[PDB]
Amino acid sequence: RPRFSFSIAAREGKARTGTIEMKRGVIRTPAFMPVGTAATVKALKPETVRATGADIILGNTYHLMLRPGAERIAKLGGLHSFMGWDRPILTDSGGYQVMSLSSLTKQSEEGVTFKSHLDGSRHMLSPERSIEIQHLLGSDIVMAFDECTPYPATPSRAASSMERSMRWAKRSRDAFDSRKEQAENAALFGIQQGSVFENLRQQSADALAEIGFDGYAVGGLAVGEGQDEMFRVLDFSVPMLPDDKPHYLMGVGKPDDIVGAVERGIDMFDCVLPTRSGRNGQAFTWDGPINIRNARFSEDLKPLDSECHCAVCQKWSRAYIHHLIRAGEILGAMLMTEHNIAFYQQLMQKIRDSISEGRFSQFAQDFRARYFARNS
RNA sequence: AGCACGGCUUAAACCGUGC
Ligand SMILES: Nc1nc2cc[nH]c2c(=O)[nH]1
Ligand SMILES: [Zn+2]
Repeated sequence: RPRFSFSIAAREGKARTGTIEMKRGVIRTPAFMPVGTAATVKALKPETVRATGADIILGNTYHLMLRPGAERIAKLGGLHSFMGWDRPILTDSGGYQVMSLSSLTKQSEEGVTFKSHLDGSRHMLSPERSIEIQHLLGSDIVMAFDECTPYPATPSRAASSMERSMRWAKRSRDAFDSRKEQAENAALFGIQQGSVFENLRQQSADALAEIGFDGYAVGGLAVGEGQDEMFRVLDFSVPMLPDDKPHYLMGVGKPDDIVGAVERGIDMFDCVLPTRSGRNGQAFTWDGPINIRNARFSEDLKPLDSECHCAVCQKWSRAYIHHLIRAGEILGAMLMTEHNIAFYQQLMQKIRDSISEGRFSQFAQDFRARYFARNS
């Protein structure tokens, strides 16, 4: 079985569908990877996650590092064994926390010093350390250590941040390659930065391509610049990346975001939207989002979504789920999440099939229509 | 507490607005 083999089977405009073959499994693309930060996809058993259609879930480096600890998971047999998910797992470097936890952070050329957001203890997360942790966890797709540049950002900050990241990228590549045990079984992705300035984006892309990575991700987006700006940056950023390699857009969920991103060449997505919203009561459907807490659902026997093939939608009504979330019942979170994730998978199935039939561009158009119409 | 809603792009079974 191959280590990492990306193959495009169909194309349409910038969009394309295919698969990534890895030792632990195959990953159909475009793909959506559910987020399982602390060694768990919130409120779901691994089998449930797999049931929705996911081929790969994602774990977080910074968080697992703190709890239950990298070395400890390594000792317990690795992340896969630990949480009960044997298919490929992608671990994020922690470069996202560098931003979301800025307040508790202290940056330096060596790496970023984090103050445990739960222990107060100090921790040095350098490119090398980030890669060692990912090795200890035994992830299949390793992410380079980077700094998800905050937004807005002056061309100056965005440039220094990006350049330090590219240097961090090289260090990551070296850390990865130092362990043959790792380099022979995992895959390494680099992350492109540069905020919303294309000259910077190009520059970052070139550094990345020079070092050489199994896959290239685009970071720094969906961080407050809005969909218009995002799609605009993607317009020129994705083409700067190696066409024969997979393109990964980090932290991007929200039905229409994904569809547009795919129209621009993205192959992979990861986002907390479906799981967090599921927990808060927000369900995603072919007719836009719907807040199940709303009064109009107290006696609505219909399922969350009319088309949805998901297990929740085959059995329970909006009325039951309404009651649940309102009551504070955990089953409520469970049901909501399973649905949002199966829907995200069904949406990905659709996006893949349309590209195969050469009628994706259309599918996108019909999608927004119905979605933004909100007749659920 | 509760009600009517909103937000969410893992320090979030959360946070906010109005009664
Ligand atoms: N490492 C990393 N993770 C994420 C997640 C979302 N955006 C980013 C990013 O720019 N870098
Ligand atoms: Zn469903």
